[PDB]
Amino acid sequence: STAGKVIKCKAAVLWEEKKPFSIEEVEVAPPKAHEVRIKMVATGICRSDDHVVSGTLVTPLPVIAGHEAAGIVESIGEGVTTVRPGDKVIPLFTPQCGKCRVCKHPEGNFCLKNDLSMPRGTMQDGTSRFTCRGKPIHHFLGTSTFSQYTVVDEISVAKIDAASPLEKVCLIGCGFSTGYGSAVKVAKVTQGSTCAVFGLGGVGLSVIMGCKAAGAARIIGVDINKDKFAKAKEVGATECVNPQDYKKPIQEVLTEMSNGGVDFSFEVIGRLDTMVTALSCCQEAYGVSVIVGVPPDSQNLSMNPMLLLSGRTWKGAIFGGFKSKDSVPKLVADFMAKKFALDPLITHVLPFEKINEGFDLLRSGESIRTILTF
Amino acid sequence: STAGKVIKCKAAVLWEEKKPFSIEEVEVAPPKAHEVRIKMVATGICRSDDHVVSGTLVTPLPVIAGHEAAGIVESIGEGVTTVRPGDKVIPLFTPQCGKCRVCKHPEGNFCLKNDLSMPRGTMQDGTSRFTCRGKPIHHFLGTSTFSQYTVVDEISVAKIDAASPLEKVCLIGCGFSTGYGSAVKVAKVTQGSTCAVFGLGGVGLSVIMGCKAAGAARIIGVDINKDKFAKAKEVGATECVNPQDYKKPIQEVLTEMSNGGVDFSFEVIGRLDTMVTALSCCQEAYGVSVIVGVPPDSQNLSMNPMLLLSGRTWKGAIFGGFKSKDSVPKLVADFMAKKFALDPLITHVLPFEKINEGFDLLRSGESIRTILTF
Ligand SMILES: c1ccc(-c2ccccn2)nc1
Ligand SMILES: c1ccc(-c2ccccn2)nc1
Ligand SMILES: [Zn+2]
Ligand SMILES: [Zn+2]
Ligand SMILES: [Zn+2]
Ligand SMILES: [Zn+2]
Repeated sequence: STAGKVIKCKAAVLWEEKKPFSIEEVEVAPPKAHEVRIKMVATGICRSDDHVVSGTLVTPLPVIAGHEAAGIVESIGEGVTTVRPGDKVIPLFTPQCGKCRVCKHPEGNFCLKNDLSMPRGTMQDGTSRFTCRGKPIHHFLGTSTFSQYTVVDEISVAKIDAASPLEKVCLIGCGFSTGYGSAVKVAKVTQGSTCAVFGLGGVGLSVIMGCKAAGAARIIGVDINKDKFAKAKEVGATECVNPQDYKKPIQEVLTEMSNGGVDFSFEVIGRLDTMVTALSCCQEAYGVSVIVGVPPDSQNLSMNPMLLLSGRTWKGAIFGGFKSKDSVPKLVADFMAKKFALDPLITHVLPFEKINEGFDLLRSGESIRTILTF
Repeated sequence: STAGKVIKCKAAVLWEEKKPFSIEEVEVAPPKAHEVRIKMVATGICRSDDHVVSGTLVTPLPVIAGHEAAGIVESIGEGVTTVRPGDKVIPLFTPQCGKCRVCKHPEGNFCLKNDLSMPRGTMQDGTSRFTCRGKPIHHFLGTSTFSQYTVVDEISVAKIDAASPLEKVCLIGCGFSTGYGSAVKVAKVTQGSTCAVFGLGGVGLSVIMGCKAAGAARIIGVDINKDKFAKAKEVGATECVNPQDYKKPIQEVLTEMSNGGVDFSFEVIGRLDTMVTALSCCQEAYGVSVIVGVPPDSQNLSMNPMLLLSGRTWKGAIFGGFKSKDSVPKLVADFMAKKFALDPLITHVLPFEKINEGFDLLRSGESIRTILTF
């Protein structure tokens, strides 16, 4: 009934850097071949969406940002085979074309069809489905979820359980999957292991959850904010450490605590000093450190390569290591089968029109995750 | 007949830093409990032995250095079960006590009984078996192979094929195993893969050999010295690249050459810039870079953590990843079963008394490996 026609709707457009989002009436073109138009039901606010505002995640402006979300398919273009009008879906900010050597690779997930490396802010065909009073508006990571309606390429969407609570499983579009995958997939945490998690916001809590699912015996939470500790223990942390309580460097504290270094450490805050710290506190011979967050305006870090020469392994990933379209549905299936709870991560829920408020909660540190509802 | 008594023999003592070795008459005490006295048959000259001379590998002086070697057991102390008078043996500069959590760990090989981390320059019991005119002389890495005779702890020795040519299989004590393991064990090079090897001295040639054994489809040799290229191709390299031939940075050249990055890269030269280069030239999503050499007087390197956030894996090891006592005999068995040739690495052979000459060949770059014969 709206199929094949322009939809007039509201979206949160960022017209310029360092400005609040403007709720604007926009037009959303019908989906072309192999494109999918989605009515949004919920979208989380992620740190990476704010990097667009700060200018640190360089991408074309004006933009409709947002990339952690869920909704319902409104319609499909020619040749779409993987979703149908009515399906519950999660947009995939990391695509899975299934053809490139990354998608072919049994370990790789950073599909070369991504728009993160060298952002164009378009659909795969190099155009935009968005206008604001006839002006073109750029897409973001092929998702653009801060809109009542969006069009994504088929390679950027996954069909999920028709019975999922979208207001919750939207977290699987970024924050949860990223954390949880870091443990379960990238690091491959083993049973009886000792883990250390640097940063206890939403993505850190999700690492803790993955470490617990993997059967870690000790999960050491590390953050300078004490108030973060209760929820960390509530989701699986055995102990919590505030570095400001100590007179010695924190990697020494953690090495002592773990009788000569942890099995797996995770940097989830995105700071250069804590990255090196995290690597050092893991056991010199067989320790693994995983880099989860970054600052997209990153300087270089400075590290001593002897930390690696003893036998350490240092690594990062995007989207928790997960091949996106393959994994998103099983993660929802797991939630549905109650293998893990998402409610501990949701601290604030706001209507979409109060997006700017939600970003204030994010910028201030007062929320773990704000979910916006359409 | 010498069992249980002091042996008077010659050794190459370094009395002070930055000095030539002095061939001195020394006394070698009989082995105590769980110690093994070995008559040396051959010893290679390694870059790490020279780091002792430069003062960059800090270890107590005066010292008898050397750690890549083979010989014949002269006698055994009380309770030695793993070798017997007459056995052909390789001293293990990385021990395998078999008890510590590293030796227990299915991936780790840097046994915590090592004397590399915080060198004491003793036997495990904290004493020395060496005197020079009654002055005590320090051990080195529990091996001290620049001596006609040495005493090692049982955890620092492995019994090998009674039919091995010791003049060749001595390379398995460091240089070969380190290179070969880096490919086969640490990186786990896969079939059809594209590999890049930065540095084509002895340890680099050994990486090439491991990559070929693993079934790599492309092995790209990288060195600034053209003269090194023939022997690289002779042992398995498909192509060779001199960065001085190019007008653009070498990681760009290698990324282009490999259609968007190599599967596995290896830094074998020990330079901070080439370490970062090596990591960058591997494929962003599933690339692995392995650090093989170091400079023990190392500054920090400077790198951008975004290189890891895409999906790269960065790692180092000691002794090629190999659990030493477990692996040394099978590596000799493999040589004996002709699964790989060691003669391509041996460019110079000298009597032990011309040790200083051999180090000159090493310092100058004129040899790939000098073997000293007793
Ligand atoms: C934690 C860490 C990273 C990211 C991320 C990176 C790129 C694009 C979008 N989100 N999100 C949460
Ligand atoms: C290549 C790279 C490293 C080493 C090494 C390191 C520590 C002690 C001894 N040898 N040898 C050859
Ligand atoms: Zn792909
Ligand atoms: Zn995100
Ligand atoms: Zn051990
Ligand atoms: Zn060596």
